[PDB]
Parts: sequence; C-alpha cells; structure tokens
Amino acid sequence: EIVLTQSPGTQSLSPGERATLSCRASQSVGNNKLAWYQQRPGQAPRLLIYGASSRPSGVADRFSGSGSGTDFTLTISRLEPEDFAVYYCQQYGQSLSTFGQGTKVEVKRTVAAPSVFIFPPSDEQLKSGTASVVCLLNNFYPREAKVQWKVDNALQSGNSQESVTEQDSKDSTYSLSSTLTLSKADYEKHKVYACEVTHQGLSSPVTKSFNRGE
Amino acid sequence: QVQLVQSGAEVKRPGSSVTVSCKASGGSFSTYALSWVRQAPGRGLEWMGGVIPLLTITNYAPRFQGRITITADRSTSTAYLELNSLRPEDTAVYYCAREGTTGWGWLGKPIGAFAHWGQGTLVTVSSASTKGPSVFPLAPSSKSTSGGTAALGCLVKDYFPEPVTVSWNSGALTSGVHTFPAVLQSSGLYSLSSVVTVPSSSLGTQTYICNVNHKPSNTKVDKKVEP
Amino acid sequence: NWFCITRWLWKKKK
Repeated sequence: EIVLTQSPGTQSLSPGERATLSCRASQSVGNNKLAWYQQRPGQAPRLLIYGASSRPSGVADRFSGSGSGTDFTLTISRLEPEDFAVYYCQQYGQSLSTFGQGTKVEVKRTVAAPSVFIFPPSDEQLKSGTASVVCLLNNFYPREAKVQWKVDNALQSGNSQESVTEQDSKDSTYSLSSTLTLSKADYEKHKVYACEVTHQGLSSPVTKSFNRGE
Repeated sequence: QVQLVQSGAEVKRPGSSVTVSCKASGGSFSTYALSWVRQAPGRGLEWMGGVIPLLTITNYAPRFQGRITITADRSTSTAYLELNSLRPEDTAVYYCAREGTTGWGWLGKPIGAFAHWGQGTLVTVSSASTKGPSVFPLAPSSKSTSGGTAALGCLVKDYFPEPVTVSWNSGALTSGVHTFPAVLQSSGLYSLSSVVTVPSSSLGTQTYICNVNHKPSNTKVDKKVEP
Repeated sequence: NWFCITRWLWKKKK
C-alpha cells in the first residue's frame, strides 16, 4: 500500500524560474511506473510525465521527470504563467494505484497589504432572524493573514468562517472573506462590531468597525 | 483523439446508490485500461478502481471493495461506476480516465498513466433538500464616499446543492470581481459572497447589480446594491 | 500488475 509523499506541499516561485518537485514512496515503485499530473483550478488533471521520465506528445519540453526506486522528481526548466498550479504524482507499480497529496506552485510576488472592508448585516436578512457580518481582505500577498472578530472589544472564536480565492491570474494576489454569523437576538446585544487584520504588509494591525444600527 | 463524456451531476441521500457513466469515442474501447478517480472539494485525487473492457477485467481498490462496481459495455463504448451505501464523505467530482498510448497515434502500446480524462461528474451526498439561495446586499461603506476605492457585494446564503453562479451587471462588470468558494454550513446548506471594488466616485453614477443563478432550483435573482 | 495487462494484450497481438 505505497504511500506517496510530496513536500513541500506548497512552493512560492517567481516566473521564468526553475522548479523541482519531490515525491517519496513508502516502498520501491514497481517498474518505475511513476507519473506526474498538472491540475489547474476548475479543470481536470492533465498527464505531464509517465514511466517516471517519459513525456507524452503534446507536452512542452520544459517538463522533465526523473528518479527511480522510491525517489522521483519533476522539473520545470522555466515556469510559464500557465505552469502555476497543483502537481500530483501517482504510482501504478501494483494493482492498487495511489496518488501523492500534491504540491502547489504559486507565484511569489512583492508584499501587498490587503485593503480591508466590513459590511453590517442587511436589514433584509435581520428580518429572517439571522445576522451575517462580513469582513473582506482584498488583493493581498503573501497568503498568510490573521483576521480577528471583536464585538464590544470581546474576542470572538468559533462563530466565524472564512474562504479565500485562488491566486489572481493577473496580479497574483489573494482575497479573503470572513463571515461572523449570529442570531438576530445575539446581534442586538452588542454595539461595536469590528474586524482586526494582521498581515506582513501592515506595519500595525488594521481595524474596521461599525456601530450596530448607526 | 480520445474524448470521454460523463453523465451529469447527481444528488443522493446517504445510504442510496449512484451510477455515473463514461462514454468514450475516438479510438478503440476494449483494449485500453479505464479508471475512475475522484476528488472531494478542495482535496486530492483518489484512484478508486478500473476496468479493461475486453474481458471486463476489473481492479478495485480495497477501500471500496463491496461498495463499488465498475462495468463496461463494448457495444456502446461506455464504462460505468456504481457506488452503493453512499455517505456524505463520498461527495466529490468523479472522473473517468483512460491510459494514454506510446508516441504518436493512439493505437500504440498502452502506457498505463492516465492521459485522457472526462469532464467530471459532481456527485453530492446529503440529506438536505433542494433550495434556492437568499441574496443579501453587502452595501458599500459610507466611510468611503470620496477618495480611494469602495467595495460592495452580495451575500448568497442557504442554497443547495452546488453550484450557483454570480455575475455583475449582466456580465458587463468583471474587473475587481471576487466570487468566493462556497462554504458548507452545519445546516447542510451552502453559502458564499461575491464582492467587487469600484471607484468611490462611481457610487453616485453607476448602478451595480449582482445576477445570481441556481439552476438546480431554477432560481435567478437580480439584486441592486447601493449605499 | 493490473496496469500491465493492456501492455501484455497489445504485445500478444502485436
């Protein structure tokens, strides 16, 4: 039951750069039947290399694979815009085939502080008995970002969910949303709602807030 | 030219069974290995099993033995995947993939690796009932009426199942638009928001509308967002 | 190995 290990799970690289991805197998991969796939968001996987080093027709030559036994490597001589995606390695050396967890290659670019916005719940929602407060971190880099919710300066935990977009194809930044969900009754119990953001691009944390019904 | 076309999206209740199809065309069917790979939302690829049509030689991953049945009809160049006793954990996009062939052409010696893939079939496993979302505005801040950028949006909450599509001004506005990945709430319903940044000087002159479409419920909503 | 069968079938015919 061959376990494939791909690490790092993520690498940040500049365009035109060279990239080398690792894939370790618990045991020897039969007949070096190791393959690499590329998968872009919203798209099906695409075969890049098979047989540990054979590149199928229709695949640019900047893609090269190597290794044997239990150690294998995929190399991209120069990262073109379309090469930034997730890469998976699979072994088919035995009847029970397996995949690695994948390595994601993002575009490393200059630091960009997020522009922060906070939105109160709409009156149209409150009427249904629920209050969603939304915090938006717009176009920032790097990925790492800490968003803290504070209601009447009391730290919140467990009642918010966030989602991040895929790296923008044009400016290579990320955007994030944090949604604090409360019952209408709970929402009515406090005055000041604030969102506090910490990020490499910010010298000091940024806070955006509003007074309920104000 | 090998093209694989899979059946449409499915929505099943836990414990039920589902059958997804894969019709191949543009090559020979019988002598080439065809596998089924799945991918849960935001997760990695998982090989489930495969079949060689000629003698219906199946190969199942131990983890699915008993719940999975893969068939293939040589008369219609169609392979099938049947998964029983569904569980929410089986929610995923299921792909069928056929191994490639040496060098040029497609009648060369098989290579084992998956070179051809279907478009994928989203199978959702939940107890929730089909529901169109409610759309709430994310009103642009009054704190930024002049000078800089302004942000406005739409909160698309409580719908099922996936997917839902969002546009702005019937698709005329696309720059600075961000539609976030839906989150599956404990209620069994999905939620997401779509935001867009525009010049604040444009708040007093340009109307902004988010068009939300949820085909699964034949729902369409156009909501105007303003200060 | 199941992933070898089409190779062997192809060779047996080729």
